[PDB]
Amino acid sequence: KDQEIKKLVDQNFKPLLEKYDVPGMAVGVIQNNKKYEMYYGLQSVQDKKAVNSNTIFELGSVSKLFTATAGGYAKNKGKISFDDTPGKYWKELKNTPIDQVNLLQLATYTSGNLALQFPDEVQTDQQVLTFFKDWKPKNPIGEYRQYSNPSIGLFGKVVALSMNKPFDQVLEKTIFPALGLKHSYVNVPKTQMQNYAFGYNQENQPIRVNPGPLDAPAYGVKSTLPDMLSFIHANLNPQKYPTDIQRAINETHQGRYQVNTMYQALGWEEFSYPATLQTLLDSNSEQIVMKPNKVTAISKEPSVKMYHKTGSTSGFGTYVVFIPKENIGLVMLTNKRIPNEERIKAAYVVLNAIKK
Ligand SMILES: *[B]([O])([O])[C]([C]N1[C]=C(C2=[C][C]=[C]C(C([O])=O)=[C]2)N=N1)[N]C(=O)[C]C1=[C][C]=[C]S1
Repeated sequence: KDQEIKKLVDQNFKPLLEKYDVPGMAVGVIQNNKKYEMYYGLQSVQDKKAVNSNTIFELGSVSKLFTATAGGYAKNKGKISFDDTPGKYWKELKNTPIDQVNLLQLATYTSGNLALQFPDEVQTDQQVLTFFKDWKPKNPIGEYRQYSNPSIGLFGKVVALSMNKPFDQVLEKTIFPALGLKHSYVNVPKTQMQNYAFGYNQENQPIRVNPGPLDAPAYGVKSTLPDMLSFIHANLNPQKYPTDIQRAINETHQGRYQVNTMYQALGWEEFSYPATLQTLLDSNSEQIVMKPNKVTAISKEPSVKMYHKTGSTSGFGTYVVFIPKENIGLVMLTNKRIPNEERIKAAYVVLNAIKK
């Protein structure tokens, strides 16, 4: 019964606040089109402001799901193609070597040579433009997955160029409204700053995300629990949404390659359902997240799929998971990072106990 969802989240999520000294947490569940919101603790320790439905959290790498979506929207408005190259859109890179990698390989982290972060050195628009002009290849393109902010960041910049709008306006004026999101931002306006949580570092000091190269497309979206539940809703039921955005969403669900049990989609990670706990943990292992791994063609096309994505900034943790054919999903938002494995497991227990 409905009356168990609250209890299961208290048993599995609530203990984490004490175990990691997390000030504030928002956990959302959606099941059979009914939304449940559970709020714990404080958005701001110093203000004694409680987490609530208005609280804005940093999504970290969960922002990549929005970037992927924006990319799917542009592929279906004819504005780009995933076999295309950066040159067609960033006039300044037309024939250089990074005008050899495709928009898909960028989005899915399999260029020869891109790490997790730009070098600290790189910051201005001209330092990014020049980091990619004097970019030179390395690995057999397409063969190796290495998870990367620059790669999908560059995908994002290009998606934005094709729609003739800077990336931030593509999300706030086009993508967010089409998803019906009311309080999701690349830049949080002044009128909403009172709702923007403090994040907290491992020294429990209050912090928020710092400006960085191509931050908006790689990790720069902020949102509320209601909005993320609406995003999960749309992923679970894109039939009700405008046809452009429906097509964008389905585009982000298509698996592109395997790295072992993990299928890489656009933004999302995909698994065969039901998946074992360990399968889901492996997607966030040092092996998968930090090191290169060789990518194989999809062999088993799972009949029933599930999808997840973890995300962090220095001050915030996020996890989102959904299973289309159970018509369920879960969103966890914290204003202190906790281990990825702890996010994945609590969600696992909750969604299996409800799978009834
Ligand atoms: B995304 O969440 O996958 C992506 C990569 N990233 C960085 C971290 C992390 C883990 C421990 C500590 C820190 C810290 O204090 O900075 C970060 N987890 N996943 N996120 C980002 O690149 C966003 C950031 C930009 C600057 C710092 S994190």
